[PDB]
Amino acid sequence: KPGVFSFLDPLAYEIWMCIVFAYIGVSVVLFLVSRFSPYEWHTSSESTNEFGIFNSLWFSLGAFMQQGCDISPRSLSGRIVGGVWWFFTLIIISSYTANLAAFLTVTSALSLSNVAGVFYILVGGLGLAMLVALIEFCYKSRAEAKRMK
Amino acid sequence: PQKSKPGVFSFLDPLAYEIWMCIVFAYIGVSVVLFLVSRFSPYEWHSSESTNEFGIFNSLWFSLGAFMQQGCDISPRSLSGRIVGGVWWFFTLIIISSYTANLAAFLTVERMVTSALSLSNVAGVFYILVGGLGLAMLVALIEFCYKSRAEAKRMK
Amino acid sequence: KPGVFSFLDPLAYEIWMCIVFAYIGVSVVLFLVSRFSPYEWHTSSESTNEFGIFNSLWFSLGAFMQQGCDISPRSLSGRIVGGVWWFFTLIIISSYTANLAAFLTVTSALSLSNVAGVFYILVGGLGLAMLVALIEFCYKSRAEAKRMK
Amino acid sequence: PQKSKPGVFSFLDPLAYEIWMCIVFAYIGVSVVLFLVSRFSPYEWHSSESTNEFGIFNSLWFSLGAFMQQGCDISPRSLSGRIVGGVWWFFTLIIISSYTANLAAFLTVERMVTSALSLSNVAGVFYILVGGLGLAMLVALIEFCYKSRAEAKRMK
Amino acid sequence: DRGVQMLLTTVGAFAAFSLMTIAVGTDYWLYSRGVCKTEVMTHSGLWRTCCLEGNFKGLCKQIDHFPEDADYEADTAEYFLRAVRASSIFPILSVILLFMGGLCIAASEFYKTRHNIILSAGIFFVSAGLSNIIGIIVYISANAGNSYSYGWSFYFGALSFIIAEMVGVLAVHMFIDRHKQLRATARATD
Amino acid sequence: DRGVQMLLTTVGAFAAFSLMTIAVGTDYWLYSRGVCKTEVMTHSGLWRTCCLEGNFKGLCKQIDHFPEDADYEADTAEYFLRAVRASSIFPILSVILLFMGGLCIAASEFYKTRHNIILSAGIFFVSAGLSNIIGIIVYISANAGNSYSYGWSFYFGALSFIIAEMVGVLAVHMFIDRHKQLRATARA
Amino acid sequence: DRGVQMLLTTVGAFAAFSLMTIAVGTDYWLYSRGVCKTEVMTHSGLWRTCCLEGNFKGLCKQIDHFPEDADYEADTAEYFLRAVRASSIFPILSVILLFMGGLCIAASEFYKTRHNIILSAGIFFVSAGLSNIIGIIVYISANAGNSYSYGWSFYFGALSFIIAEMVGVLAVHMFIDRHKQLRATARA
Amino acid sequence: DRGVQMLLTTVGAFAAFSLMTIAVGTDYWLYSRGVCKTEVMTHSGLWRTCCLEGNFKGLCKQIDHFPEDADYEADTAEYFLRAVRASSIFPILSVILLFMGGLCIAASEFYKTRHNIILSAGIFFVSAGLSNIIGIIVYISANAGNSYSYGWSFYFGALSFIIAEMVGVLAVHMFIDRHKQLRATARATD
Ligand SMILES: [Cl-]
Ligand SMILES: [Cl-]
Repeated sequence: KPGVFSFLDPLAYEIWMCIVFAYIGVSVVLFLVSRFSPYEWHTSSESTNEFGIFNSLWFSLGAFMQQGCDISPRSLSGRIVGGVWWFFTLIIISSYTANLAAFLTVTSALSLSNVAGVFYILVGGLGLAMLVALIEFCYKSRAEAKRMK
Repeated sequence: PQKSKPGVFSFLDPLAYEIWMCIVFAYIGVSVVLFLVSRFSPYEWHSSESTNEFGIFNSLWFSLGAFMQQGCDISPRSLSGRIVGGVWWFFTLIIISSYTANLAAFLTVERMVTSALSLSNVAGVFYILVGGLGLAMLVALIEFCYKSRAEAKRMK
Repeated sequence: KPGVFSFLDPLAYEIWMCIVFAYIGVSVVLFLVSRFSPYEWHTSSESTNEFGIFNSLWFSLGAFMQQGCDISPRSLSGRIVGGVWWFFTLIIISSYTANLAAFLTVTSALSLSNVAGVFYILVGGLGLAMLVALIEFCYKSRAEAKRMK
Repeated sequence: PQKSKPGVFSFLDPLAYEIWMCIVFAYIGVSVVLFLVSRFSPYEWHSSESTNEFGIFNSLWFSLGAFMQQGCDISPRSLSGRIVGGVWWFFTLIIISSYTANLAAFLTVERMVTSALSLSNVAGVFYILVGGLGLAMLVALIEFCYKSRAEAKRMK
Repeated sequence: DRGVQMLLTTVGAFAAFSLMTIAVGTDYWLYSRGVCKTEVMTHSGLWRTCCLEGNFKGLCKQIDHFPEDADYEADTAEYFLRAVRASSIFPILSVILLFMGGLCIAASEFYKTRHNIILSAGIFFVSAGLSNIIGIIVYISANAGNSYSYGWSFYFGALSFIIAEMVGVLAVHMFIDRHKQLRATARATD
Repeated sequence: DRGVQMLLTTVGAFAAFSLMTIAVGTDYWLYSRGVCKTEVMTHSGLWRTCCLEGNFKGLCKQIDHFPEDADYEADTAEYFLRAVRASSIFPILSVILLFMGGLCIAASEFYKTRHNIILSAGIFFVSAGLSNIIGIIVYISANAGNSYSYGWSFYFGALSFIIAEMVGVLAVHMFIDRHKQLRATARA
Repeated sequence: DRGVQMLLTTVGAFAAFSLMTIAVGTDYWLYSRGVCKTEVMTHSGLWRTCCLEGNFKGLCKQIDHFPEDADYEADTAEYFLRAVRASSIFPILSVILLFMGGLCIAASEFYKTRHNIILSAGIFFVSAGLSNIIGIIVYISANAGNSYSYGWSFYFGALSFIIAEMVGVLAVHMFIDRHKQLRATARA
Repeated sequence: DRGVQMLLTTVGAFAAFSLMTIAVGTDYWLYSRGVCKTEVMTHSGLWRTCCLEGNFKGLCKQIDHFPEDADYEADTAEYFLRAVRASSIFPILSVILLFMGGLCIAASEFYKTRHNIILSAGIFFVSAGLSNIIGIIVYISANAGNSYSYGWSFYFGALSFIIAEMVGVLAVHMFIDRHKQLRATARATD
C-alpha cells in the first residue's frame, strides 16, 4: 500500500537525508571559496561575484533541480565546487528517475492519489512563502512608521 | 473488433485527467503567488519601476518554463519568491519524472475495445505545434494592425 | 545487427525529418513574430529584442537540445511560439529517451561500437566549424587588405 | 562465493571504459576547438578585450556544463562557435540518454564471481563530492596565501 | 481604468463566492453507480448521494464518510484523509476566505484611506484559491480510496478557483497602483 | 542589395511553387507493393497508383481513398484523417499560398508605396510552409493506417517547404529594410 | 553586531562540539535486533551494543568490528570500509576540528590584531561538517554490509553537522566584515 | 614569458610527434589471446601481432585485416570501417599534421614576420588531435568487430592527442598575443 509520499520511494531515507546534508555543505563551501578572500572584494565594498550564502544556496538548489539560475561561478575553486555538484546531481537525479521508472513498471495511468503528497507540499510552500512575504512587509512597515514618527 | 491505435492526444495518457486539471490549477496558483510575493510590497519598488521583473505575465512565463524544464531569462531573488520557485521546482521534478517514465509505452498501446516510434504516434504533438505557430502569427498580425490603426489616428 | 547510427533507432526516419522541418518552421515563425513589426524597432535602428533569424535558430536548437540559451522571447506571440516549442520538445525528447531505454533493455555495458556514429558526427562538426571560421578569417583579411591598398 | 556488491565507482558501469576515455578526449577537443574558433581571429577583438568571453578556461567550463545538462552564463554567438556548441549538444543528448537509461539497474547488480536505492550504492558519488569540496577549499586557500605573500612583498 | 478595475474585482469576487457556495451546497459533484437506500447510477456531492432514474429517483442518502469494518487505526494518514474529507474543511474555508475578501472589498470602498484593506482582500482571494485546490485534491483522493463522471458542482468549484485567482491578481494590481499613486504624489509634493 | 534580394525572393518563390505543383501532380510519392488493377512493385502519388513491373506495368489506377473491404469502417478520428488525406487539402493549400505570395511579390513591383504587400508575401510563404508540414504529416500518418520508400515527388514537396521558409524569411527581411529606410527618411 | 555575532559563533561552536562529543560517546546510534552476549531488541553506538530487553537487558558488549565467522574475509574494499568504520576516524576528526575551531575563536578573542584566526576557525568548522558527512555515510554503508531505526545519538551528530556549517558561515562572514572595516579605515 | 611559451610549444610539438610516431610504429597496442603462426597471449599493434611467452616468443605475424569468408559486400559500412582500419589513415594523418605543425613552428621562428604561420601551426595541432581521436575510435570499433588489455603504444597515442591539443592552445595564444601587440603598437603610433 503506497502512501501519499510514495514518490520518495526510489531512494532510501538515508539517501534523502545525505542529499540535504550534501546540499548544505556544497552551498557553504561555494560561499566560502567565493567570498572569504579580501582580494575578491573591490571598491562596505562590493564583491566581484554574486555568490553570497543565500545566492549559493539558490545556485545549488537550481543545479540539483535541473533548472539553473542567473549566476555561475567564475573562479577556479567555485567552478570546482560547481562541477562536482553537477556530477553528483547528474548521478543522483538519473538514478532517481531510473528507479522511479522501475517502480512504476512493476501501461496504467498514474492517479492523483499517488501525487497528492507533492501537491500538498506545493500548496504548503506557497502558504509559507506568502506568510514570509507578509512578515517582511509588516516589519518594513513598522520600521517606516518608527522612522517617520 | 480491429485493434485500436492510441488517440491523437495520446501524450496525455500517462497521467490521469484529474492530475492534468490539478497541474493546470497548481500552475495558475504558483504563478499568482509568485507575482504577489514579488510585486505587492511598496518596498520592492524604486514612472516608479519595480526592483524585479516578476509581473503576472512574467511570473506565468517563468512558471511555464520551470515546468517545461527549459528556464527563462529571469529568476526570483527574494526569499518568498525563491521559496515559491524551489517548491515549484520540486513539484516539477516529481511530476515530470512520473510523466516521462513510460511516455513511449503509453504512445503505442493497442487496446482491444521494442520498435521505433512512428510519426502516427506523435502526429498530435506536431498538429499542436503548427496550430500554436498559426495562433502566434495571428496574434502578432492583430497587434500590428492595432498599432497601425492607432498610429494612423495619431498622425491625422 | 545495429549500425553505427543505431542511436537514431528509437524514432522512425519520418519523425526525424519532421523534427527538422518543425525546427525550421518554429525558428522562422519566431523570427517573423519578433522582428516584422516596425513598432518593435526603436532608434538602421535596433530592435527591442535579439531574435533575429540566426538567434531564433539558436534559441530553437538550444530549447530542443535541453540546454537553453542567453535570450528568451518577451512578447505574447514570441512566447506562444516558445511555449508550444517547449511542449513539443518535452514530448519528443521524453519519448525518445523512453524508447531508447526500451531499446537498450531487449545490465550489459554499452560499447564504443554503438556510439561511434555520434563520435564521428561530433568530429565532423568540429572540422566544419574550424573550416567556417578559417573561411571567415580569410574573407575578413582580404577585405582588410583591399581596404588598406 | 558470497554475492559481490557493486564497487564505489559503479556509476561508471553503464558505459565501457573506452567510451569514458573517448568522452574525456572529445570534451577536451570540443573545448579547444570552441576556444580556437572564438578567439583566434583579430576581428573578434576590440588592453584590447575580446568581443566574446570564450577563453580556454571559459570554453572548458561551458563544455562541462553542456555535458552535465546544466548550462552556464555564456553562450557562443558566432557561426563556428554555435556549430561547435550544437554538435556538442547533440553528442551530449545521445551519450547522456544512453548513460542514464539504466543507471539504477547498473548501481544494484550483484555478480557471482524493485527496491529502493541504498546509500551504499551512491556512497562513491558522495565521497567524490566531499573530495571535490576539500580540493576546492585547498585551492582557494592556496590562492589566498599566494596573494597575501604578493601583497606583503608589495607594501614592504 | 480604475473604476473598471474596481467593478471587475467586485463582480468577480461575488461570482467566485456564489460559485463556491453553490458547489458546497449542491450534490452534483460525482456521477457514479451506488445505492441511495440507507447498484444504480447516482449523483453525489460533499454530503449526500441521490439516485437518478430507476425506481428510487429523488431519494437522497447521507454519505457514510467512515466505511469498512474492524475499526483498525494502525494507519493515521487514511484516518486523517477521511476526517478532512468528511468535514469538508477546505471547501468551507475557501468559501469563508472568499467572503472575507468580499468584506475587505466593501470596507475599502468605504474607508478609502487604508490601502492595506485591498492587500488583505487579495491575500484572502489567493488563499481561497489555494484552499479550493487542497479541497479538490482531498475530494478526489478520498473518492479513489468502476466508471464515474464529474457533475456541474465540481466544475463550479473549479471555476470559482480560477475566478478567485484572477480577482486576487486584480486586487494586488489595485494595491500596487494605489501605492504608486501615493508615492508619485509624495515625490511631487517634495 | 534591394534588387538582388528581390531577384532571390522571386526566383525562390517560383522554384518553390513549381516544386510543390510538380509534387502534387506527379505519382512518385511512395514506392510500395500493391495491385494497380481494380503484390508487385508500384509507385504511388496523391491520387493514383501505377505499376512498375509485371503484366500490368504502366497502368495507373485511382487510389481507393475509402477502402470499404479492407477496413469496413472505423471511428470518426480515422474517418476525418482519411478525408483530409483524400481531399489533399493541405498540399493544395500550400500551392495556393505559394501562388498568392508570388502574386504579392509581383504586385509590389508597381505598388512601391504599399509596404504591406511584402509583409503579406512573407506571411503567405510561411503559411505555405506550415501547410506543407501538415500535409506531409497527414500523408505519412494515412499511409501507416514489407519495405516502402519515398520517391522524388515527396522530396520535391520537402524542398518546396524549405525554399518557402527561406523566401518567407527573405521577404520579412525586405519588409524590415523598407521600414528602416522609411524611418530613416522620416528622421531627416 | 560584532559582539552579537561573536556570541552566536561561540555558542554555536560549543553546542556543535558538545553534540558531536555526546554522539560519539553514547550508545544510541541504531536500534536493531541482535545479541549482546559474546535476536532481541538492542541499541548500538559506535563501539558497543547494549540490550534493551530480555534476560541480558542492560548488558553492553563491544562491537565485533571484524566478524570472522559471519563473513570469513572479503575483498580489500570491504576491508578498508570496515577499518574506517571501526576506527571511527571521521567522527573523531570532526570532534577534533570543532575543538580546534573553538580554540581559534578564543585565540582571536584575545588576539584581535590577527584576522586570519577567524578564517582558520571558519575553515575548521566547515571541515568538521564535511568530516561529519563522511562519517555518517561510512557508518550507514558499514551497517548495510527486519526493521532498524536511528537513535538520538545519530541525530545529535546530524544536528552537530548543521550547527557546524552555520557557525562556519558566521565565522566567514565575521572575517569578511573585519576585512571590510580594515579596508574602510585604510581608505580614509 | 614569451620565450617560455615558445619553448613549451616547441617541446610539446616535438614530444607529441615522437609519441604518435612511436605509437604508429610499435605493436604494443593490444594484449589479447591469438596465434602468431601464419591461442596464446599476444601483443598486437596497427600492423603486426606477436606472441609473448609460450614456445613462439618473438614471432610476429601481419594482421589479417580482411578476415571471414564468403566475401559478401552487401553492407558497405563494415567494408569502409575495415579499409579505414587497415590503412590506418587517421593515425598516419595525425603524424603528418603534427609534423606540418612543427614545420610551421620552425618557419615562424625563422621568418618572424608572417604571424599566420603560428595560426597554421595551431590549426595543424588541433587537426592532428582530432585525427588521433578518429583513429582511436576506428581502432577500437574494428577490434570489437574474450579478455584484452591496452599496451603502452595505445596510451602513447592518447598522450600524443592530449599534448597536441595543449600545444594547439598555446600556439593560438601566441598568435593572439602577436596580433594584440601589433594592434597596440599600431594604435600607439597613431
Ligand atoms: Cl451534498
Ligand atoms: Cl604493428
